[PDB]
Amino acid sequence: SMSVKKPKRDDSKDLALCSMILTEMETHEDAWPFLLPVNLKLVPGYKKVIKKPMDFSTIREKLSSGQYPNLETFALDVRLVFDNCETFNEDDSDIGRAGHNMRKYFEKKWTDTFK
Repeated sequence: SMSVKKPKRDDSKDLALCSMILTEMETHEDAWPFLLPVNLKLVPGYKKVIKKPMDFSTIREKLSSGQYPNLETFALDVRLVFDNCETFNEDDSDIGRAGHNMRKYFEKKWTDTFK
């Protein structure tokens, strides 16, 4: 509350450290369904169903231009990628599987870097 603060967590490396996690997600072999925005002209259903499209290249541009206010907002957009994937793709499909793999991959790196 006013003039009463928990001790200050060092957040000065968060930008850099999110950038690293993102490079690792970009270079994973199962990243291909998530590297670019889904083409809304060419994928029937996507535009109406997926209220908030997200992908790695949009996260990268947001990160590079100071549109993430803190590390939690960055994690929300990475998880939105995978939530979107699960909404639109059967679990037993190459894309369905890639999404589960990438989310496991992300969550581990997140815990090891920040928790």
